[PDB]
Amino acid sequence: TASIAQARKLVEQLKMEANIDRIKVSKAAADLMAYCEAHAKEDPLLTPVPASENPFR
Amino acid sequence: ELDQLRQEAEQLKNQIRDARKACADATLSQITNNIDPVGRIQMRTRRTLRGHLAKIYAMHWGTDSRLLVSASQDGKLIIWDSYTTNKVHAIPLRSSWVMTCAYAPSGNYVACGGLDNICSIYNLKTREGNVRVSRELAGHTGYLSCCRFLDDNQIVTSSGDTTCALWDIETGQQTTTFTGHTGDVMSLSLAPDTRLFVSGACDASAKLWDVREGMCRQTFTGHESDINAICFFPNGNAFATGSDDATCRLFDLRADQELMTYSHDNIICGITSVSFSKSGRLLLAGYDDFNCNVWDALKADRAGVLAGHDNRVSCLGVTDDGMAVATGSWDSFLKIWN
Amino acid sequence: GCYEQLFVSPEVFVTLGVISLLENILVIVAIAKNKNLHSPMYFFICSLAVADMLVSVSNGSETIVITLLNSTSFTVNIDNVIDSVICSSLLASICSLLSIAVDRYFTIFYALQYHNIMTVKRVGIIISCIWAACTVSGILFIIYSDSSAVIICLITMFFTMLALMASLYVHMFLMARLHIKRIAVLPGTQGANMKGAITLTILIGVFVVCWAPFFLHLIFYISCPQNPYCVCFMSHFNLYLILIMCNSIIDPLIYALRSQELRKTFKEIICCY
Amino acid sequence: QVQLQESGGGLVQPGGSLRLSCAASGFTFSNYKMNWVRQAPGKGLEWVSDISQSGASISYTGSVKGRFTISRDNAKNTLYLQMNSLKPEDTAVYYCARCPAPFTRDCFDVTSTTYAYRGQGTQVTV
Amino acid sequence: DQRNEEKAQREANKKIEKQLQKDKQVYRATHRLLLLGAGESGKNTIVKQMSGIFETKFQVDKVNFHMFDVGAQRDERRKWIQCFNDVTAIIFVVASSQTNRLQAALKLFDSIWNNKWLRDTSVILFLNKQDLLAEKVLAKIEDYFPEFARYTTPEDATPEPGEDPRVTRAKYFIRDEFLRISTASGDGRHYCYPHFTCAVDTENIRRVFNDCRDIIQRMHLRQYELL
Ligand SMILES: O=C(N[C@H](Cc1ccc(Cl)cc1)C(=O)N1CCC(Cn2cncn2)(C2CCCCC2)CC1)[C@H]1Cc2ccccc2CN1
Ligand SMILES: [Ca+2]
Repeated sequence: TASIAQARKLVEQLKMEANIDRIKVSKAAADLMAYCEAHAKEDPLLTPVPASENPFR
Repeated sequence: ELDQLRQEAEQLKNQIRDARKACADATLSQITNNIDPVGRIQMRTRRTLRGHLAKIYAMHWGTDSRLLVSASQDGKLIIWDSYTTNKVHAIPLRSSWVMTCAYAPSGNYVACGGLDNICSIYNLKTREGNVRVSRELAGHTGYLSCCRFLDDNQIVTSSGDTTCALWDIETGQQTTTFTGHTGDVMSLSLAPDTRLFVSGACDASAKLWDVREGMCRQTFTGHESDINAICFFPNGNAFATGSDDATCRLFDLRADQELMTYSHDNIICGITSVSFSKSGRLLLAGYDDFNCNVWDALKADRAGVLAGHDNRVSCLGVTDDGMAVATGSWDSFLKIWN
Repeated sequence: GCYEQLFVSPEVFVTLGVISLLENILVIVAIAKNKNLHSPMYFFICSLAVADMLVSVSNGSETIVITLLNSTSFTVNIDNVIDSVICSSLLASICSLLSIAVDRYFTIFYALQYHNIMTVKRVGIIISCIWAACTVSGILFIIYSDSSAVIICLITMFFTMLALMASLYVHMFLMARLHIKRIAVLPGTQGANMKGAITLTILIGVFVVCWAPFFLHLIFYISCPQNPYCVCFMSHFNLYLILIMCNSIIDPLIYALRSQELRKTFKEIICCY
Repeated sequence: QVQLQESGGGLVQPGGSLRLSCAASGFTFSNYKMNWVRQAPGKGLEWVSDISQSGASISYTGSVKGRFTISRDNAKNTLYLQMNSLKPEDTAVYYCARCPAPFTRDCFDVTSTTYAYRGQGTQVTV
Repeated sequence: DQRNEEKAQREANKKIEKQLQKDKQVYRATHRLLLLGAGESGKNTIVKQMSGIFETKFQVDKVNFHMFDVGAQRDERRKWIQCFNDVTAIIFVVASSQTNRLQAALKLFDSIWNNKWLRDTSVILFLNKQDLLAEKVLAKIEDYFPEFARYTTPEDATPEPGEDPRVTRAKYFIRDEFLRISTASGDGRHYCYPHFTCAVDTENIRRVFNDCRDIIQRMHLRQYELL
């Protein structure tokens, strides 16, 4: 039963992960949606930036 | 005792599962259904970079959104000028089996490594003008799978011995070891504020590491097989992972849960690389079908494809400003889209 | 009807000129536009496509010049200029096929040394020297066309290069057949023999069928000009020319297109443009 | 998270039989090849049986041919092992193992070092 | 006046491209080999016969070979095996004969042969410790491979003089056990070249030279449609 040396470590890590004040999912999803909206117009891969500004062509 | 400790671990796992279920009031797909789709995204190849002989394993954009470093299996790093397609440097390596590379945020250094278990750091700006090895970092027992730069004097690495490391470059010694994975670690991603990083491994799991303490803050699961690519969201409160099960998943660091799954019936190949656009609205992933799919990160619909490689598409990246996407494959060609 | 010299409508010569022009131009563009097609083998295929394009264009041009100056000095000159371009192009085509056969022989029988032997600098030197020698030989062979010498110096080159091509491909076939014998004797285990034989039949038969008639016409021209049967044979010189142009179309079909990459590039090129 | 939990172990006399099972969770069972491996009290892990995704192709180590059979049930996500005509040489810890990548005919999963897609195992003493 | 930087960059490209052309010349003329083997396989002995990875270079009859031996890597091969998917050949060393190590070698050969990335890589297979197999057999295989009880030596076998026919049956049975996998999965893209070698045998290097030659020759013959 030597493997308890590892199992105890696993138990400790699991305890440390259990005590996390997790936020409600809908709030985090709303936050990601709001972030994407805030920067949507600034994204050169989503906004069709004119060729005269596009330095690759 | 061993069975009682295993039962205790299972009880803690059940408590974690219940705590995560308690927060799942709604899914992302039930909130963003009122959000206009990105529409059709048609990127075009603007430049193709040639000069490598062997398959390209790694690519990384510099912080000026203009220079690239790439690594092939020949044993050669090349610095490229993405604008003019010109080469800047062509660094021969002590060994040809290089699996990762990284470009320093200052542009002064280039890191690489691979099956030699050694991370070589090259100084690009020397008084003689010649590129020289400034440090060789050794201590990892497995192959080196990923390197990331925090600053000129600090590098974060991951290897095939299930351990990540924080290295002090000037002294050449390892300062922090991050353990807890059971499979090989495949990819690292640093937070925008470089206080936290996330590590994906060949265990169908990912871990959120605190750089300063050395502690693992969160463990994320949900993938069915080995995780090959990981990338932090631009905000810094989420990351995307890709695995060998042909699925990509978005995880939220604040809810400690899987948030969205990106998959398709016609994809049965793994995801070699994952990256986000500047705004975080688009998710780009390289596959084993010699192409790249652009996903709507908030809807899990496909926005477009990037076709133009004839072998496995191993690496992928996006510029800090966001003007272009670069990819590299096993056909020794680096192509830039926009 | 042997005594009458068979006449083939120029429309056919021009039709084959334009078609072989398009097929060989498509080959050369597919090779130039695909960086991965820069190996010595592909350079020799390119050179072959160039020679076939010159043969087809030059012969069609000569035919157009004669029919436009017929339906209605300078002729005795322009014609000599094209008879020279055609002779140089023909010699270049034969030398290009021999160069392809020799390069393949080197790959099969010098597999470990090949890249050392066939360096891009040496491929460029070989192609440039071959084209220069073929051009010079064509100019001399047309300026002195009224001489048994030149016609005895052309049939010897053709039959030596035919013997060389056949010997090289037969030897490679025998090596492949020995590999077949060693592979087949395993516990677990068309066909490889059939496929090999069909590839030799195509590679050598196309060459012989498309070029042996014209060179037999010149062996008759030198040995038996007045004989009734050699005259009957010599009556279809234009048909022999046609078979020559027919060889060009077949050459990309059995060479450049056999590679999967040239096929992919040809498909993409024909679709986009 | 993926889990494999073996069951059906115990102690039997030579010549007896057991039926081992394996419950899978967290992944699509029908897309992966499944294996049985044994860990001898004084020897390293040894591969025993390999059943393909559909069950159409079953491989056994020579020492178990004619005595052991395996099967899978894709509607329950359960992997079994029927152990007949057992001998003292078969005393070992048996593990249920899954090949790492789906739709793949090749898998590396008998590694001494912690393999991620392996169960805890059941002791089969004979 | 800023044109001087673009010109400088072009000069840099000229220098780099020339160096790259020289390196390409060295690269394509060099044959890379991956060396794998069993835990008891004489891989070290094979290297002697002439970090995380070791490199050995050979020049055999003016041909440059580059042999890589996997160093202190983790036993989980499924991720770094992909790297060696464009080498000339994989040299797989199995010792013939305490677990059933030979079955592990067969399972590894099976995994490497059927890999989605190694479908165009030939395998040179060395079966080692032939004298230990001879002494063990002449002094048991049926306890690991029951079908050996009904196996007979192929009529086209070429055993060395003095060998006991039971040793020849054991050797060809094991070779056949590898070859059944090789033939069943192969589609003419890559082949196995099994060999019976001793702990001390200098001919192994030639065995490699010739096997690589055969690999390249049949590759090209396949490309020319002659095989
Ligand atoms: O081009 C057309 N004929 C040929 C094309 C040609 C083939 C091979 C070479 Cl190498 C060079 C040029 C043509 O010019 N010669 C025929 C060959 C030629 C004379 N010779 C025939 N026996 C023996 N010596 C040889 C002279 C010695 C060197 C080798 C060539 C040169 C003159 C017209 C003819 C015509 C006239 C009216 C209406 C329709 C047409 C159809 N095409
Ligand atoms: Ca004429």
